[PDB]
Amino acid sequence: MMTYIVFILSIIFVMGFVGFSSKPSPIYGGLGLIVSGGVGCGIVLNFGGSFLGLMVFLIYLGGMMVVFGYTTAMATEQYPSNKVVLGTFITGLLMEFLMVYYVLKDKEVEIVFKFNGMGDWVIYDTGDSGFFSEEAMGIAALYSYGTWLVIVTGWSLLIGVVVIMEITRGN
Amino acid sequence: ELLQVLKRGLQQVSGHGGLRGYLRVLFRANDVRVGTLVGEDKYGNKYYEDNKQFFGRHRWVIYTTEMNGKNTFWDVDGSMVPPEWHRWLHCMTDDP
Amino acid sequence: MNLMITLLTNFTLATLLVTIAFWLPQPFSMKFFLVAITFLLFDLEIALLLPLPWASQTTNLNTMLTMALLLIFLLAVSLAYEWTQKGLEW
Amino acid sequence: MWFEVLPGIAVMGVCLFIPGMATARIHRFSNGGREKRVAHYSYQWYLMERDRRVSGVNRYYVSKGLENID
Amino acid sequence: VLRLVMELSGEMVRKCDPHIGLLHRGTEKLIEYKTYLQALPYFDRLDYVSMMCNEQAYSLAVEKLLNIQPPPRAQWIRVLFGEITRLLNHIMAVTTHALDIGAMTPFFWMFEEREKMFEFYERVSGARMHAAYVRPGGVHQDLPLGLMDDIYEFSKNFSLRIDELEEMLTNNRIWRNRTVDIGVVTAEDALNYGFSGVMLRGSGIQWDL
Amino acid sequence: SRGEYVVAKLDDLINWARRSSLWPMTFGLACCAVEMMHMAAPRYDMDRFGVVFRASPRQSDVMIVAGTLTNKMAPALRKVYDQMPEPRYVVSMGSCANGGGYYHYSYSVVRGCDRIVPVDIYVPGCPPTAEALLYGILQLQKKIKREKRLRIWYRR
Amino acid sequence: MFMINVLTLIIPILLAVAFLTLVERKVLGYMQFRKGPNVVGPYGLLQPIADAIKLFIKEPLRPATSSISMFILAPILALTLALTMWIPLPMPYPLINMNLGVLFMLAMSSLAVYSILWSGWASNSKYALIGALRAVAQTISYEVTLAIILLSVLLMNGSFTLSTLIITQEQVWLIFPAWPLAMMWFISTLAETNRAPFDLTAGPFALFFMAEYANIIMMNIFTTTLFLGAFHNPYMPELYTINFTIKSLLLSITFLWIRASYPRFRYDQLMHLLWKNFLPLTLALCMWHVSLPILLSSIPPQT
Amino acid sequence: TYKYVNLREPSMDMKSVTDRAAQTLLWTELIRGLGMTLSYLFREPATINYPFEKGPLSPRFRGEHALRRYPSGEERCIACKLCEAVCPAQAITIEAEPRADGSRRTTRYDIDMTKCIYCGFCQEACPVDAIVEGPNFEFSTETHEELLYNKEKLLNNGDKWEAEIAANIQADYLYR
Amino acid sequence: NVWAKEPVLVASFAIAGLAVILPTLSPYTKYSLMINRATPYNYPVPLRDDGNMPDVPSHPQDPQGPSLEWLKRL
Ligand code: SF4
Ligand code: SF4
Ligand code: SF4
Repeated sequence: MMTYIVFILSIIFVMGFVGFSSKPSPIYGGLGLIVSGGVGCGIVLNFGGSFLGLMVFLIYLGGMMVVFGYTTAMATEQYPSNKVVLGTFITGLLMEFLMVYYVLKDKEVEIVFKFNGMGDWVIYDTGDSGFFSEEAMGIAALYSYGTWLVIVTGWSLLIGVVVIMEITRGN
Repeated sequence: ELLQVLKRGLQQVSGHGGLRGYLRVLFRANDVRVGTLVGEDKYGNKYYEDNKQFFGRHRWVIYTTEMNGKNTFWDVDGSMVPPEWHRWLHCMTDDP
Repeated sequence: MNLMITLLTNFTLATLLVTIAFWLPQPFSMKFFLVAITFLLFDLEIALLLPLPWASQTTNLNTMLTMALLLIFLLAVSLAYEWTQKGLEW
Repeated sequence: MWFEVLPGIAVMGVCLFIPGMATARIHRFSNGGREKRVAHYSYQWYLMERDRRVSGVNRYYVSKGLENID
Repeated sequence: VLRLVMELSGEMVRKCDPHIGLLHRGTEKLIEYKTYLQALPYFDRLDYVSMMCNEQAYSLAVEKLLNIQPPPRAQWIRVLFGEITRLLNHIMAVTTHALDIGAMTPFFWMFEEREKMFEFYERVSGARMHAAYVRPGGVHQDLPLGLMDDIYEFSKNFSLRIDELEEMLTNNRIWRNRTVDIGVVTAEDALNYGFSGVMLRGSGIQWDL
Repeated sequence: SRGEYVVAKLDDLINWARRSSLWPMTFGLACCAVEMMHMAAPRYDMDRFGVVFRASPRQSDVMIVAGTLTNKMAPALRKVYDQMPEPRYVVSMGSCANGGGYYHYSYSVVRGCDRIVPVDIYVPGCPPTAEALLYGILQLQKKIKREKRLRIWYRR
Repeated sequence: MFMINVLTLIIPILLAVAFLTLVERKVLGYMQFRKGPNVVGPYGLLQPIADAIKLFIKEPLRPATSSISMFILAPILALTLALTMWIPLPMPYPLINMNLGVLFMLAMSSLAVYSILWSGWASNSKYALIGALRAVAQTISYEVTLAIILLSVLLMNGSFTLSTLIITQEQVWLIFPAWPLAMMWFISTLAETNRAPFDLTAGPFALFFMAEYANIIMMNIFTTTLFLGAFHNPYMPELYTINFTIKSLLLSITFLWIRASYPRFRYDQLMHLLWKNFLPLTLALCMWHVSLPILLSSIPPQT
Repeated sequence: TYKYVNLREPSMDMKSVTDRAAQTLLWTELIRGLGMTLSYLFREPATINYPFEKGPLSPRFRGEHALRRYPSGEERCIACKLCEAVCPAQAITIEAEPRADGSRRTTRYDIDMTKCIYCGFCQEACPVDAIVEGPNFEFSTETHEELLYNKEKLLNNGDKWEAEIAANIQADYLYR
Repeated sequence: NVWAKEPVLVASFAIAGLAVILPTLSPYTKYSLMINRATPYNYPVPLRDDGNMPDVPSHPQDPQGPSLEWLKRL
């Protein structure tokens, strides 16, 4: 409800990555990646974020974790939590607690960097005349300047299609 | 020509006697088809026969309240007719 | 955070509906899998298509037409490939 | 006849008539006869910011026309 | 109500065991412990959708064994109710096929017409469905005066209604797509598997008892 | 005693709420099923009583046992009875099912569906005429009108 | 005042859904030859009140679950999607003006796919799992189509605001320059709401019930903005909201009316039909609605 | 004589083949089905309001299993056992005795309502029209004890009315 | 020919091919590009005055600069 909401959503984000890096059942893993993707959408929309963060939401939380949950539903069983999973979850919470505690009550925390520790209203636009939400016009390129890029991308996806049908019994 | 309907469509509303009278048989169960007044009967209940409906909606009973004494304004049973009306109401005849 | 307020209200009122509904009364096939992958790949090609209505106001219009027709054309070739080559059959 | 189904669709359509109309009334009440200003570009938002700055009441609807010129 | 144990390669089949016998009732045994006239209604109700041709077949079994021909008005009235029963079983089989294939509404259209037909059975004997009414020796207790004109009325209105059924379905595009390719029957199959009537009409051979 | 008064009023409201709609499941073994579908027909209604004919077992209010119960039928019938919510009621329709009936002196027939599930409402007939069945469901509704569970709970 | 706005949106959804259920029962009663429900009071509005409170009263499905939290977590998600889809829907003034809203629509459709799949996995024994798996397949095969079609109709207007859509509908209805695209779009809405003529043959049944019907009203309102409607003079919003409600109601009655009279499709006919007939036809309409605004000098003022 | 179906071919002429193509790509006879269904919408449906309006019948319905009696007279049943001799589920149970007078009569006249399939055979077999299938069909009985008729129940049920039974028989004592 | 068998595909190819071709025979594409170019996003930036060029008009009323007139007349 205040200024450091970007940093707090980042806390919940890395908690979600710990929450499925502890290796649960993979449908709990699909849950963890959905929650993590939602708050990542929140973070990038706090930078605004006007198109691309709503675009990732359709792909990963719209078309990828669907198929990961599908494949969890059709392939693996998990017919019944454990020591090692939740112990790693505890130590991940401990490591994030330690790093954010030292960001709070000190200057800076250094893995090998100097992360200047305070919340980010810095930096931002100085109220410029955007008038077109610069993300939007940037991605409204690729069809004037983007000759090569979209061609090799679509070609790669076509090759992905013929690859998938071959390994699942071409022709 | 819908003004020709609701002019006639109110004639089964106020011709009943009033609006609380219209509310009576409406919330009783269903009917608003009043208008023929064929025959009442001891133990209360009244019998209305109209011709312009089809065969299955000629003869309808209107039950009264507490004929045996069990608050039968609501929760109307069947078989609350005397037997000669159980001949007439089941379309076994053409005369009351 | 304004739509986060709306999301919070909807989420909380939904939880109130459910938990007050609950305090009160007391093998597989490949054919299942190919349609999902074909969804996935055509959905990613949808993702490459969909900034098209952004792009239509530029000073390079013929080229945009050509590569937009190329994207839908390549998508059509992929479709017709798995169409002809017994990809969706029963 | 279907004179008896029109009460159902009538009440449900009234239930769909209400939210946009009452919302538009709350829009007009939340700025005093104004419409709430839409905001899609940086240009409109900065113009809204200088408007709510110059108003004195820190509110972008008082609209302070022609009576602070000289 | 059946039991179906099928064995399928995926969204397809391989085999199916119809476990039937859920509805065994011991009808032949109970008829072996009764008389003829008493045990007629078991023949009435082993089949139940068609309901007076069963009567008709039992009455003809006894009359053919007993070397006694009914009077001619009995034969023609029995033909009339055989036609009502034929009409009734085919209209319900079409509508239950439609209801189970999907297709909510023509079920109820044709069941209102069938409600007229059960009114006709009521006026004939009194029962809704399992009217015994066909004794061996011809029909018992003939019709009340004022029924044939009602059947005339039903003939006119029902010709109109069945043409409206073919108005609805039959060039239904997706119902045709739903049932065309399935259910092939070879003539050798229609002989060796012992099929009867409508299957023989449907697959090839001109045949009618 | 407006506490008791609130008890009686709220019991009326919840029991009217139960008896108002009452969507059944039609189990429907034999020709009694054909007469039940004839009271699903356009003449004898079921929409008017909130009664939605529905093959779902999971949400079954009442259950219309009709047709003819057999020995091969019975364990599957009671398994249908189990996966069913505990506020539930049973209409035994038909002379076959409420006492063995015309196939009484026979093997492979349980002598009425009393010997499997409890029965609230028997309705006889062969078939019970659709009108009479509709009367039977009305007297089921009046049994629901007299059930006094919340009375028993408050003065329990 | 803003929480008052939210509650004035998500209070009438219960009214709308319950009275939609009696309206579908009544309208099927008159497509068929019935009447009623009308013994439950006058014409039965207390009839949805009564069965709603009955289904709350009736004792729940006993578990028999797997991960209690997951089992509660699926229908809570379904209903909060059905609530959080009505935020950028302008009848004249939407709740939230956005830079882009139609992608938000499609995103929440995909989260409905999540609802189906989670309830299916956490549900039960294996046969219902196969059934829900086919259901997820036949749901996800149409979000290709509806996103394609929605893209090619907004390309006529270039922008994503949807208030630019209610501007650009002012002269003609948008059914006229895109009738086949709109037709296929409407069929895909019948796919997304998962009704007849498309097959699906739980707990809590009221929540799945609610999500179904609110999804239908969602798609109908979105249609009614998207393809037809009329103008909006400012400072009189009752006018547009009346014409909007009347057109959306006629369309939802047409929706249930199409449901009333068609048998359900065979499954491989459904997938076959989608791919081999709606997919090349959609690509045809997309390439023509790309190459034609560059033809007829008509490219939108995408500000 | 036979009149079979499905013997045609799709006509290769350009008008007919483009008409089948127009139906394929334009969803036409589906909308024709919608038009037929809306025609049935705009009719008035035929329901009967059940607890008030009762669906029609015949004079010869088979219902209640009532008894009759003589004009100001005694019980019409002689106990001549024909109904139990014909009763195809044997639900009749007759045990007969004379009384102190001399006329032969009964002791125990029981109808099971469970086994009684409602034939009509016991009506037709009765030489004196003692048992009569009644007119009304509303039994709806909450307990299985209560569905087992005694002779006294049958006499009360024959004295809750004769007038219906008498009118039905006096109309149709000429067919049977 | 195959218009009898797989009709919606042949219709899709037909509208596809005309969508491919039709900008070749088109008297409006140059109009589209002039419309699309002649709409300014940024500021129309001026320039330092003079090598005494008979262009770059001084008062914005002066029609020596590149203006639009086919806009107003459709
Ligand atoms: S009682 Fe009669 S109608 Fe019912 S199942 Fe038995 S034989 Fe059939
Ligand atoms: S046939 Fe008639 S008189 Fe004879 S025993 Fe039976 S009911 Fe009595
Ligand atoms: S109607 Fe039939 S079963 Fe019933 S008592 Fe008479 S003879 Fe027996």
